[PDB]
Amino acid sequence: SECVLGQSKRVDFCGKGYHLMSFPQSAPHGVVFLHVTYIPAQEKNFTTAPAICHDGKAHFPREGVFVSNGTHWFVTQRNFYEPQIITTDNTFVSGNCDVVIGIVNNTVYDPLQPELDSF
Amino acid sequence: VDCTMYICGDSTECSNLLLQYGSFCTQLNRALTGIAVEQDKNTQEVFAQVKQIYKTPPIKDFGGFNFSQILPDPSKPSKRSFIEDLLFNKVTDLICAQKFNGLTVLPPLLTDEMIAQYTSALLAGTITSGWTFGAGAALQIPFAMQMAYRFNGIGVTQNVLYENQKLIANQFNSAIGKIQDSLSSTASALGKLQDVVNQNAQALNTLVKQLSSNFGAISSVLNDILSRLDKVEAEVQIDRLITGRLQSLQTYVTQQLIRAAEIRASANLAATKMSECVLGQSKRVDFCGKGYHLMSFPQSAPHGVVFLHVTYIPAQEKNFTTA
Amino acid sequence: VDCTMYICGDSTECSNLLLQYGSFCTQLNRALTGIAVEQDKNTQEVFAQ
Amino acid sequence: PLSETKCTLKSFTVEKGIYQTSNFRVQPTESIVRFPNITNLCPFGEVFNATRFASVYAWNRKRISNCVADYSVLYNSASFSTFKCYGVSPTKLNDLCFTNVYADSFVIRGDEVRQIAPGQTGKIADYNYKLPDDFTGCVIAWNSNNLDSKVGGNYNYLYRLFRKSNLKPFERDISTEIYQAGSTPCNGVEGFNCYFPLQSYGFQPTNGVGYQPYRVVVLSFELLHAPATVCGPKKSTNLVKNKCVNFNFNGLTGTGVLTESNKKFLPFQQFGRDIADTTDAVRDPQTLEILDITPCSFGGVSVITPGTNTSNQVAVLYQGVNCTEVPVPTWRVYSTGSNVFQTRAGCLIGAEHVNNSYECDIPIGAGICASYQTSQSIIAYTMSLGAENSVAYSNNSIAIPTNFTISVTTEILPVSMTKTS
Ligand SMILES: *[C@@H]1O[C@H](CO[C@@H]2O[C@@H](C)[C@@H](O)[C@@H](O)[C@@H]2O)[C@@H](O[C@@H]2O[C@H](CO)[C@@H](O)[C@H](O)[C@H]2NC(C)=O)[C@H](O)[C@H]1NC(C)=O
Ligand SMILES: *[C@@H]1O[C@H](CO)[C@@H](O[C@@H]2O[C@H](CO)[C@@H](O)[C@H](O)[C@H]2NC(C)=O)[C@H](O)[C@H]1NC(C)=O
Ligand SMILES: *[C@@H]1O[C@H](CO)[C@@H](O[C@@H]2O[C@H](CO)[C@@H](O)[C@H](O)[C@H]2NC(C)=O)[C@H](O)[C@H]1NC(C)=O
Ligand SMILES: *[C@@H]1O[C@H](CO)[C@@H](O[C@@H]2O[C@H](CO)[C@@H](O)[C@H](O)[C@H]2NC(C)=O)[C@H](O)[C@H]1NC(C)=O
Ligand SMILES: *[C@@H]1O[C@H](CO)[C@@H](O[C@@H]2O[C@H](CO)[C@@H](O)[C@H](O)[C@H]2NC(C)=O)[C@H](O)[C@H]1NC(C)=O
Ligand SMILES: *[C@@H]1O[C@H](CO)[C@@H](O[C@@H]2O[C@H](CO)[C@@H](O)[C@H](O)[C@H]2NC(C)=O)[C@H](O)[C@H]1NC(C)=O
Ligand SMILES: *[C@@H]1O[C@H](CO)[C@@H](O)[C@H](O)[C@H]1NC(C)=O
Ligand SMILES: *[C@@H]1O[C@H](CO)[C@@H](O)[C@H](O)[C@H]1NC(C)=O
Ligand SMILES: *[C@@H]1O[C@H](CO)[C@@H](O)[C@H](O)[C@H]1NC(C)=O
Ligand SMILES: *[C@@H]1O[C@H](CO)[C@@H](O)[C@H](O)[C@H]1NC(C)=O
Ligand SMILES: *[C@@H]1O[C@H](CO)[C@@H](O)[C@H](O)[C@H]1NC(C)=O
Repeated sequence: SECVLGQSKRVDFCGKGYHLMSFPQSAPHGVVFLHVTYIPAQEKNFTTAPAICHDGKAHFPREGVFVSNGTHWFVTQRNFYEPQIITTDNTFVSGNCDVVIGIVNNTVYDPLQPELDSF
Repeated sequence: VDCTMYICGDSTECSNLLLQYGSFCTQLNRALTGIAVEQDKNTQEVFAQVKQIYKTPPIKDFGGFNFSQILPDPSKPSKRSFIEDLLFNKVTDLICAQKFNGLTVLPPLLTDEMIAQYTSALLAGTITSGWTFGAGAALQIPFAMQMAYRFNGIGVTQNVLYENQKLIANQFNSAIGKIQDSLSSTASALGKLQDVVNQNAQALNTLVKQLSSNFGAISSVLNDILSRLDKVEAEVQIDRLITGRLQSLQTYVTQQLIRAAEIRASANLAATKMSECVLGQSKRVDFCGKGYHLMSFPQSAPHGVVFLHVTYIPAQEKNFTTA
Repeated sequence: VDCTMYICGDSTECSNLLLQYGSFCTQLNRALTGIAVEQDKNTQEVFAQ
Repeated sequence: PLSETKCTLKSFTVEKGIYQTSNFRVQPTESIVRFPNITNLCPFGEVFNATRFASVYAWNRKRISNCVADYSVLYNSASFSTFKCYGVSPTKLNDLCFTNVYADSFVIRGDEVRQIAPGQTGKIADYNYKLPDDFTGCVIAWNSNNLDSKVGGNYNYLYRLFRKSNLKPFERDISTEIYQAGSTPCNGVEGFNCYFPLQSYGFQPTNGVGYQPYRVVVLSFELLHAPATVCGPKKSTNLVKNKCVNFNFNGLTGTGVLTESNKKFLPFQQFGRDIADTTDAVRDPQTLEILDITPCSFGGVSVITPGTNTSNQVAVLYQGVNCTEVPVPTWRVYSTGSNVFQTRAGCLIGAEHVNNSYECDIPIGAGICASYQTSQSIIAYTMSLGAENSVAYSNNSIAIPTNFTISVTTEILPVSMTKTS
């Protein structure tokens, strides 16, 4: 029910790694489950921060995590390195920069501004 | 249990009569061996879930969270944590009498040092890499940042963690202190483990005491029957003892097989809690303690496991009109 | 089940012979008591949540 | 040991594993006997060869104590027509000790000898001499028509013909009050339904065997925790300690490693007991010292073997045994010290201890495992729990996977078993 008819969030219930799907096979007086799972590989180190301080606002990722390649800051999904520019759309604001321990200063792009500037 | 030594002791005269019952002694030894082998399987499936023996960093900068009561204490040869010592001292009976009557206790495959080393690796991987070591390679992440992921997993925005990080850290440290104080004070907390020790000690004491029963023979002392009666009359008396002693072993082995099933079910549950509460964050209600599950920490105990479940409990609710 | 009343009923003559079997009646009463106590545990863990 | 595995598995081929074949036991080196040092011979002659016996209603009893017996002289005499022992074998009786012995003697008809047994009923068993249901003595009887009968009839011997109720075991009743068989009182005189309770036997030498007089002697032996005042003629051996030996203290027979005991026995105590009621300590009947009776060591013999498809070499584990105890099962060629290793599971023999660590191949216990490895030999090692790893944690560093692997893994679960009736 949980591994073949659905996708299970239960850790190690449907094999090692994050469960994708399972296939049943019959065996004599038994069942064989082929569990298909996603295992992350080839990890790289990155500097990280809980929030980005911009214009006195504290920005947090909507989804994902902030990472730096050493010179620039990006936001990326937690399970696959796909870096994206930090913007007002992929981050949310909450409070000022004085409360978050470890907040780092960086710019946050606003896609509305260049349209008005160019128009 | 050496079925032949329990029933007949040193007597060859009795041993020859016991052969007339055939396979019963092999069946009893085989059943008890299967149980003993399953105890190693039960321990392996609960604790050997971690593939590598992870070590904590020397600089324990976990964002204000203090795991010292649950991390290993290097000052001891057992290398157990502070709470693991409390558990061992709190849980841990005619052993010599039992031994002399053909009964024997086999040591577990994994020593308490090895089990403490597994819980150490499980705990070290959890605080240094979150759930990533469960699914594959251990990916380091700052502890406060993985705690922010835990908050997202319970439907709380991650800014609530970072804005209240000092409060959350203080609440955690205080809550761990309450565990330390509680286990240091009360005797009844570890009843589940003590009950297993008591049931198995009582079963062995019952088995030894049955050797004193006559079962209708002129005496319970098998050596006296042989010293006092000739073969044709002795074999009649010995067969009464054999019958009652064999029935005593069958009763004991049958109840041990049933207890083994109870322990097996509990070990399967514990292995599931290790995977779903320690190696991950469980959305299953009340599976990993009351409240919304954040994370769990395993601690070794005598013949058992202790899970410290960390949960978020909402408080100080206010009424609001809604639409 | 009172192991002594089931096996011997009212007879003291039988009860004295039953003592030669030793602990068997205590074991049976103890096992049935453990089952009975577990039925309350089973109900409590389901409903008293 | 490999052949023993093959035998216990009932197979000519054995898969890799540890197999509990058989139990080791330290066998006794020698046999010790310790009876009391009493030289006084027991006076059985004066009960069997008495000139006149007692009337069965008033059966005589003589205590036999503080003496050494020789029951073989009695049993081998061949002078007795009946010699029946209850709960004790006639032949083994001379190899045993008793706390006290009581010799009962009386004369009865040949047809009445059958009543002198445990659980019997009838005029003699009910009203003259009753044996208990759990009697532990011997009953001896012989025809005495040469002594107890005379022409015209001998009336020297009486028996109780009437009684108000049956006698309890070993009870005696010497009362001569006239028995009232009816509702009318007897006023101390004989009459209708009023009869004197004792009747005299009529022993003529020409009477049939069932009516001839028989002399009966009943020897009652009692076995208790008390000291043995009566014992057989076996000579006591010297006493040895700290070695596995058979022993026989006042008849208490067993096997163990007799050792001087620190147990503070009170002056009246003779034995000590285990939970299984086996004797745990004993007082020597000659020196009065206290000795411990720990049993000679035993343990499971587990044979550690790679598959026979791989090699016929095996190691042997003596579970719980200390390596000093294993002698150099039926085979003993293994026990030489060339490869011997004291694991906490027991003495391990024929496996090579190594300081390296590997995954557990064959589990031995207490963290020890064994494997067949290189020049090949069975090695024994502490098992590795896994590869050690420092996660490289930092308060501002994160590792993110730049790729992934799709893994397919197989889980097998039993669902049913064969339906049997
Ligand atoms: C991640 O990096 C650490 C070491 O960090 C280095 O310094 C940082 C500031 C940053 O520049 C990192 O990218 C640098 O690599 C690695 O940890 C070491 O690993 C080696 C084995 O390769 C080991 O011998 C050291 O003891 C480790 N150091 C510590 C402090 O634990 C780690 O391997 C890197 N991880 C990945 C996936 O590349
Ligand atoms: C970090 O990422 C930035 C991307 O934003 C890299 O900067 C670019 O580098 C390329 C050359 O490889 C240039 O052609 C681009 O013009 C750069 N973009 C900007 C906005 O400067 C940077 O090289 C990366 N650094 C490291 C160490 O990986
Ligand atoms: C982020 O940038 C702000 C300025 O935009 C920094 O704030 C200043 O910090 C100095 C001390 O280092 C103070 O003397 C100034 O008064 C601060 N200015 C304001 C407007 O608050 C801040 O320190 C920077 N943070 C980091 C981590 O570099
Ligand atoms: C982490 O917690 C431990 C308690 O487990 C703290 O240790 C105590 O420290 C105080 C002094 O601050 C001592 O008086 C206690 O005796 C210590 N107890 C033990 C068991 O060591 C420790 O200070 C905490 N460390 C941090 C960094 O917060
Ligand atoms: C195995 O048996 C030997 C005795 O044959 C033990 O050796 C003794 O050990 C004690 C300390 O426990 C010493 O005081 C003695 O001097 C030792 N005697 C000899 C002759 O060496 C040995 O300790 C036992 N080992 C185990 C694991 O039981
Ligand atoms: C991600 O990993 C896969 C392997 O799992 C890489 O695919 C291989 O790439 C090499 C070239 O570097 C080829 O020669 C192999 O044939 C590829 N294997 C398969 C199955 O296609 C892939 O290149 C990696 N991607 C990144 C971005 O690192
Ligand atoms: C991390 O540790 C450094 C010291 O090495 C400290 O300066 C910094 O404030 C810490 N950052 C966080 C987020 O705790
Ligand atoms: C009775 O006397 C005879 C000798 O007249 C002797 O052989 C026999 O042993 C005696 N009986 C016993 C019981 O000693
Ligand atoms: C038996 O012999 C011992 C010497 O071996 C002696 O001390 C003891 O007094 C003797 N027994 C009695 C009852 O005197
Ligand atoms: C035994 O060895 C043969 C090769 O000679 C191989 O085919 C077989 O699978 C092996 N079996 C086992 C159980 O090792
Ligand atoms: C194993 O280590 C011990 C020290 O603990 C040493 O005496 C012994 O020689 C070592 N053996 C091997 C084979 O390295």
